[PDB]
Amino acid sequence: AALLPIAKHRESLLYLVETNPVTIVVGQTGSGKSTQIPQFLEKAGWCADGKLIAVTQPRRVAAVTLAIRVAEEFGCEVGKEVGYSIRFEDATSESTRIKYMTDGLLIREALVDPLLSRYSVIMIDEAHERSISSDILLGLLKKIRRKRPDLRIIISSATLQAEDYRAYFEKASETQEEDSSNDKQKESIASIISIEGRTYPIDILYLDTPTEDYLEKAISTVFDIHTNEPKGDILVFLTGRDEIEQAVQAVSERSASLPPGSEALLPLPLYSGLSAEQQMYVFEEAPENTRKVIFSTNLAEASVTIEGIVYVIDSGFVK
RNA sequence: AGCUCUCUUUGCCUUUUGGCUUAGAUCAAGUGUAGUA
Repeated sequence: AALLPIAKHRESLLYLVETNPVTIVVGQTGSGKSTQIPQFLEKAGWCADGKLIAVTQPRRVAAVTLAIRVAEEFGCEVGKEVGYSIRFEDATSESTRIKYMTDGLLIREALVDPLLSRYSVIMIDEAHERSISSDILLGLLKKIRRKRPDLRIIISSATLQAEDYRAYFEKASETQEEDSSNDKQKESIASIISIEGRTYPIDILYLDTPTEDYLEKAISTVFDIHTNEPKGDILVFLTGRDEIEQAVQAVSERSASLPPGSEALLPLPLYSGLSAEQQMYVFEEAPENTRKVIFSTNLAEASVTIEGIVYVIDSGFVK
């Protein structure tokens, strides 16, 4: 946990969240923002007054997995110190301080608490995913922050459009223009803090011509990169369930015709409505003299992180 | 060198195709999905 770049800038983000009303953090998923920032604010002592910290997530399985991960890292049980709430599932308690909430459920709790007086800082992680409820939380937190400046707001930005986020925090309102008569300096209500990540160098390869049928060149790319390059788990991002079904059937039929004595290929699908067995098959690592070829839809992006993956083929289409 | 029973081979066909014409004429077919939880 100490090797994450979020630990090196912990004092800077603590200062910016204690001083500025809103601070926008820029960093990609995997640098430890969502895993350590609630831990950093808890260790700073933002829950000593019985006040809570909340993390507003767009995805549900991602919320559950990050809840159990941070509960394991913190050494605490789920729901008694670090808890979560997804739709019709509220693992929370009075002693719980760190909250991983569905943003839609914080709409439904904004039907309960008007000023959000039960929470100290509200943060929107991976805000460029841009759910509807995240944006309407942004609007209502802007209104409440005009109404109550005591609470704090953190926004996690993937890239430069945080500046546009920054734009959303200079145009506050129009009633303040009547009171804008003094020559005081415009205080930095919104600030930006840099926490980078760490990724290995990745080679990008394109095509000289536009592809004809991305399924057939996807599987032919899979078999060519299996034959040529050394061991590494091949992953492809396809679009929809019938496409992954056709891909796994095609790679199974071609692996039936592969010459013996080489590395075998294990076809694996990744969907949203998977059962426990094949999902665990994807999660468990490749056997001896076997290379996993995993065809995935939009789960391996941010929702569920799979490890030991070297190759990735982009179909260029998302539903 | 018989008579019974058993088995094999030979014989047997024993439920063993009951008219006609322009082969009498004509003959494609419901739907199969599933970014995200």
